[PDB]
Amino acid sequence: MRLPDPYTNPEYPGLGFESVNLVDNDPMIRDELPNGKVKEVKISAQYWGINISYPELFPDEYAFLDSRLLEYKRTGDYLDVLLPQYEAFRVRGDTKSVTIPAGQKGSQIILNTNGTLTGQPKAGDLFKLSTHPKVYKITNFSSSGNVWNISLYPDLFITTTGSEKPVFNGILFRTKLMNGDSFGSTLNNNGTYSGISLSLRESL
Amino acid sequence: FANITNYYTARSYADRELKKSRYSRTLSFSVPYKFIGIEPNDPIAFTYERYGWKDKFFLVDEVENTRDGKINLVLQEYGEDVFINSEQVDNSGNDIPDISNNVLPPRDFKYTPGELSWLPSLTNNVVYYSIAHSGHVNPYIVQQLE
Repeated sequence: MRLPDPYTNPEYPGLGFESVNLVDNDPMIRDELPNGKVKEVKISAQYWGINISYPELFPDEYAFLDSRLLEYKRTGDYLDVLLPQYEAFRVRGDTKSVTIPAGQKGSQIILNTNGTLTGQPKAGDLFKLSTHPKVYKITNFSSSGNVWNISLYPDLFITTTGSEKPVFNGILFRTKLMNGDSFGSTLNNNGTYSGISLSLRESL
Repeated sequence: FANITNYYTARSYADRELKKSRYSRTLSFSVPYKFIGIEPNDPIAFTYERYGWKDKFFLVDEVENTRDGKINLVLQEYGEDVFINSEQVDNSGNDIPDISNNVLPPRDFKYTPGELSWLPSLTNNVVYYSIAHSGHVNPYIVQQLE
């Protein structure tokens, strides 16, 4: 649905985020032995939690935001959020000709690019597989001219079918409101709707 | 013992279970996932240093496999003395057959030239003896009046 951003529509300023918080929510069981060791096991999943806070909103901007959020609620579609700090627009080119091997799995994607991708990404840029909603952050990189190995922090929630393709640009966090239960906005004396903050969690 | 019919093996089993009762110690602790596979009657040797416990034979009494990975063990203390077993005494002359469920016949009998020789049965539940001849269809009746 693409939650409104200044890139999406700049005629309503102040709908830009004033504080973006990627909560690296990683549910995980840890035990602390007397031996000194720390034993820890990964189960469940890992949802990127986005904590958006908004400034005071004039009636027009808040009316538009209610329109979009009610469109989100009455429909079953997921919120899409673009984080500008990661919109580095490296890599560049097209992603149709790149191929991923048959079944990759295990937090490392080794994709080979023939001539269609021109540019080495930096460790820490978000990476997404075309078919599966969730977005991964890169932790290391290594290239051999055409074949470059990419290491991902989330452990590849989807397996590889053989037609998967990277995105590298314009990714959107598929998210759902976690504040939908009690979503209110006080309209002050001044006439500006205040205290409207959004808590978002991925819905891969 | 509902299932054991040997005097001697039940004797040894009673001795073993008595000594097992004599030991009677329980530990209860948790172990990490390294020790997966522990089974509720497996031998382990627990070696807490302060107690003075160097290798001490315990058989586990509980295992609680957990989704997280930790195992919640419970121990029972069985030294080698319970399994080493002991010696038993001969018990063969002290048999008690069930002789006391049938009436006994005349003690002696011979024919002296009538057939009188039958000594009264040791069973005092006796009323009338019966004599059956080869050709006489109607058997005789001799009655224990005294």
